[PDB]
Amino acid sequence: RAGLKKIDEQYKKAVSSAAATDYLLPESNGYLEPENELEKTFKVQQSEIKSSVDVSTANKALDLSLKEFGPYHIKYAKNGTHLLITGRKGHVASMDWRKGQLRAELFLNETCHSATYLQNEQYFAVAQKKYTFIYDHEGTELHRLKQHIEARHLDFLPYHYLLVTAGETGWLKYHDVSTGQLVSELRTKAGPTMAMAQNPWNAVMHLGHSNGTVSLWSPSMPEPLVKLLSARGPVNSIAIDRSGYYMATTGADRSMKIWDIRNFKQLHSVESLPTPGTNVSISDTGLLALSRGPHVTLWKDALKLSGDSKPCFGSMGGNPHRNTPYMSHLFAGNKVENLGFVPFEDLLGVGHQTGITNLIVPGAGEANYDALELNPFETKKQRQEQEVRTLLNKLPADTITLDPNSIGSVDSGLRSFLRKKTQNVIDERKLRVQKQLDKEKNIRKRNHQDVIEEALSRF
Amino acid sequence: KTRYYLEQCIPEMDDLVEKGLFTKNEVSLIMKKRTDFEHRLNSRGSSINDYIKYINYESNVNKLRAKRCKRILQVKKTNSLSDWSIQQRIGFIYQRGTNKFPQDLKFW
Amino acid sequence: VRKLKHHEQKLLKKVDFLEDYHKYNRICGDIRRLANKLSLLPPTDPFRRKHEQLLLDKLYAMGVLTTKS
Amino acid sequence: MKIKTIKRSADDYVPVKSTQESQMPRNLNPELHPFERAREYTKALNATKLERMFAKPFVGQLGYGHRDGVYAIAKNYGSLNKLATGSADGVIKYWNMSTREEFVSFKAHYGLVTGLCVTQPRFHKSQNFMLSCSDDKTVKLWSINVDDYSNKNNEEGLIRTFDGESAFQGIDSHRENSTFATGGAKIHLWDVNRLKPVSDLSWGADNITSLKFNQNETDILASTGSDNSIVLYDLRTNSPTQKIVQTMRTNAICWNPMEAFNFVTANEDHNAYYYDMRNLSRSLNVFKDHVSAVMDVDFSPTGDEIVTGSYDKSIRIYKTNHGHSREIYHTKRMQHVFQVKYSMDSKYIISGSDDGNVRLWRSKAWERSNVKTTREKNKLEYDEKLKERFRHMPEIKRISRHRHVPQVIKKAQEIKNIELSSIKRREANERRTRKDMPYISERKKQIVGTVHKY
Amino acid sequence: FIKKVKGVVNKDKRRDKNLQNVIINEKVNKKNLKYQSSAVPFPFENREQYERSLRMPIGQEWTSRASHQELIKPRIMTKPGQVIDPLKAP
Amino acid sequence: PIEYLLFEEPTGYAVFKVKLQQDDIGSRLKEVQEQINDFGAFTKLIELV
RNA sequence: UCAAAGAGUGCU
Repeated sequence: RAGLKKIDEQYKKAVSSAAATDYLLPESNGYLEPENELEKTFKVQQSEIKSSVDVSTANKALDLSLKEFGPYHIKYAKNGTHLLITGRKGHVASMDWRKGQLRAELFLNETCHSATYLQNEQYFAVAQKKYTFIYDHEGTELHRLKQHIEARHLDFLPYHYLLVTAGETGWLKYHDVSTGQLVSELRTKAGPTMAMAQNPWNAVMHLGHSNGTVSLWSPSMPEPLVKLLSARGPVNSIAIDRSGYYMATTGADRSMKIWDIRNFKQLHSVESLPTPGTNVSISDTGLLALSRGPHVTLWKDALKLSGDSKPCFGSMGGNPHRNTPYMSHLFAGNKVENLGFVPFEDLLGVGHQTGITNLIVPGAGEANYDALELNPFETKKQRQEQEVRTLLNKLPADTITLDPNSIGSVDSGLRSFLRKKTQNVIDERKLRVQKQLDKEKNIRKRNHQDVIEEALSRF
Repeated sequence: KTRYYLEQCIPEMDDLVEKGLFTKNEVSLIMKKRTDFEHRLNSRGSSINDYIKYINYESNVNKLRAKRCKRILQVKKTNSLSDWSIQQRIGFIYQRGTNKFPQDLKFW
Repeated sequence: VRKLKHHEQKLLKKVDFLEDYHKYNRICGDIRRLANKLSLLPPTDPFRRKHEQLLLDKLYAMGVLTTKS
Repeated sequence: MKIKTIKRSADDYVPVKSTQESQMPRNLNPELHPFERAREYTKALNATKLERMFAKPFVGQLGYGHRDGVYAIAKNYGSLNKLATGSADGVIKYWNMSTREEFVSFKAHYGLVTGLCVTQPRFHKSQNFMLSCSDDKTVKLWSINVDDYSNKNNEEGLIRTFDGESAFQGIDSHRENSTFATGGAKIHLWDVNRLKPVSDLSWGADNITSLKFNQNETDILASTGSDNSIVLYDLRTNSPTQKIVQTMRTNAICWNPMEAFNFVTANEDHNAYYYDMRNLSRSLNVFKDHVSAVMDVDFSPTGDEIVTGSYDKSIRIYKTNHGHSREIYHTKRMQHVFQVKYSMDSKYIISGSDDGNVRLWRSKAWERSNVKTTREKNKLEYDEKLKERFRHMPEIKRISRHRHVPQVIKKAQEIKNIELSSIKRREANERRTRKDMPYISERKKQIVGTVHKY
Repeated sequence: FIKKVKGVVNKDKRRDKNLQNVIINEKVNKKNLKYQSSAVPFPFENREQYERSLRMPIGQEWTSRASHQELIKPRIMTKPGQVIDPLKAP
Repeated sequence: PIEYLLFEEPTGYAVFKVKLQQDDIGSRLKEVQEQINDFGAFTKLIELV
């Protein structure tokens, strides 16, 4: 009791001290509070929001008209300082979207599917046609990954320095950027991969397939960790929140499902989608984004176990319980390709046919980042020191498990021929001796636990 | 060790909010100013004028607290950490400045 | 990345991932491989004797072999 | 309506002055810090790897050593950098371990220097004193001029001689007062201001090979006999108190500087035994790693560690609570360790071998003697608790426990392990039929008998 | 003659039982021996106490500055350049 | 065991207080000899009173 | 100029 109790106060005193440091957070998140009961938050338009917000916030809501090499897939850097755009016809650009500084621009005459940044913005990978290429900060080709073929989805695990690829061959492959060796290559055996998402809490990969299932993968295991049936047709998109507690999927059957992936319990099944969903994203604050062709719809406080938190399109006579859309926006005559919430910003990046747009979404980003992990105001000296120390503390690939808290639990001539005979006899005696010892133990357990026949019992 | 000094302010700030003298929003503004001063004191090129500014700012926080005590609590002295926290802090700034700049007779 | 200190080098090594004669190297290696597989074949095979001579003639004609070999 | 968005003031995050330090905002929300378990483990593994590449325990040797083997080391318990050594040449030296140079060297005895102790005689700052005994049957008191203080400005040399009828084999001084004890053919009690022994202590006719005063209960003394016995004495009663006989001889005794009733013994059966004074029928612990006789043993002044020197040419360090050494130190030039001591700061180990050299070692090989910044001391402290948390991890054991052991010691251990398992399998066979063969506690096998039963 | 062969998990002990639309492969979810402690480290006297400690992360990414200092402070602390004298009479 | 230091200058007498005492057995080790040269490390040893 | 990489100086 004393030993087990004393540990409890040591634990309780630590958590209280950590909570007490919340008084030092330099800022607070945004919101879209309605004043009057008639005023509805999903009637607010980007024109109105730009008017109210300050100059810098309005300048962040970038729009880029690219009519030629679309549609465009976006990806923001983990600290939100750099934007990576890839046109389907092969226009790939890397830039710092605040200071208007272009770090690279490639005009590959090829079909590009997706691109991602590596451990920082100095390096990125592009899933081009038939191969995946890695580039420098300035756009110089470093490597062509010959093993990664027909990859359509890319992701980077930052704490593991791993690059993940998936495509139509049904191959999930892990590549170590630090060492440049194929860590693991797994056969999905489910056909082409329709969607891919990492869980940032345990670094497990979630693949969607055409059979309506979502499988969970780790580099060191040859079979999926878990399989979830979350659609009656192919799964188009998968989104996982920062805590790694919830998962959102959209299939090609006008279905959207919110999952509890710690316990593997389905929470909501929104079947009222007018058209199939194309993309889903979850922000740091937990806002749920959905795109249906030219529409973008947001929900607030939807990732909860309560039944009232179920997302709803519209409202039934203004019923309070129904979770109406938090915000909405329509790109008339323009389809949405993908959605990216800007880290540590109240912005939602949207890649579409015409180019790139950032929508101002109050209460979308994490207002208070931690500079030890990610720093939007990082200097190059801090960037390169952070590069070395994150490389020193690289987590091995085989530490990836469903539960991240698994680690740390108690648990000649004739002479050769004559030598052979003796060793055979020596081994035989060991078996004979062990048989007697086993028999003696059996006796210990046995001991521990007609009138004519009686007469002749002595014989 | 700038964070060591910032965390010493937390128990006082919590006491201010509990007693109702300052709101959480207002307390955040106060700690934002303190964070800037602490970095200024702990950097290169720091002068005695930086300490004087931080002492002057802390004194004004004390005056504002004293007025909200009678205006809100309607008490001369609320028995809690907030009463003597600022005065203790100000004396600590004076010690740090004098040790850093023993030449300045004005600060002494 | 930046130059690694002494202790960083010991802990982690070979992390420096991410005029070239690669193509000509491939040609020289491919010629060596083709000559090697030819040697594996029985010496008396007319097929073997014909193709090695063709390889000598091609390289002679290309000029990489200044004299017959 | 009410519209509020994330708004960053650049001045808060990017200071206007180029010399000011940029604010480093922190958010302790666990959602921003994944993989706590894996990261802490990986840091521990790296700290274990760093500890091996920084383990450099040898620091140097004192001067040119002794002409003959060193068989007596005496530390000054009140001075940190001062050391007294004697050799079989008959020579005794007083050292300045800071400069690694001698204050003075004396040709003290014709025979072997069989004992040495530093004292502060109270005859009825500028000078230090040391007592030496030998088998030439004399004890000599010497004075050394030292440079600790400059309050004055000599008489450096032999001050007094005590003649004995028999050869002297060991010497120790009472901490509080001026009396000292010598153990030869009889254990004698002496006063500085008398030339004949003041009291005669002896259990019987057997001779005394070594003796050590207690450090806290200063009136209690322990001695070792040639008949494999340990005798306890008390000066308040001027009598021996208890006697236990062991299966083999004990070479050295050290009292715990932090527990007045605990002492450790260096034994000839490869073992060091930890004993409680009040109950000597069993041992508190056994230290088991050496492959030859243990010749000397010493406590760290913090009382949490012991160091053992052995005839197998190695020095081992143990935690008092654990029966296996955490460390082994060795060199090709070290030949038979007869003395080991801890510096009074507990940071260094002094050894004296029979090749004639007095070496200095780091008590912890990966530590260093320079002053550190708080940012070092925090990082090094963090690694220690982190290594302590994950000691029994399969990788961290492999890196941490690995040592380069000399091939002689490794082979002697393997032969020793076979011998023990041969004994165990034979006693296991005997128990299948023998009705009354008692279990013998490992902590009691070495005791052959005790005089006063309880 | 029938021999019972132990499997990965009994059909009645599976985690995915009572979870609809979920398949959990217990064969790939086995814990790795590479990361299991061989024994309970000192000073924890019980396995349960050891497992409680691991829940608390010592690092500063998960702890405040002041709370970090208490956790990393070693039990035995001494100051350089002074002789540690034997314990005086209480 | 040093607590105060006396230095004589052409301009006057300066008294310093020894804050931390350097290792004596390890005095000749290079790292402690380097600390004497480095001002940042030296200021941790003494301070002017 | 920016942009990535070194090597010394001052200072906390």
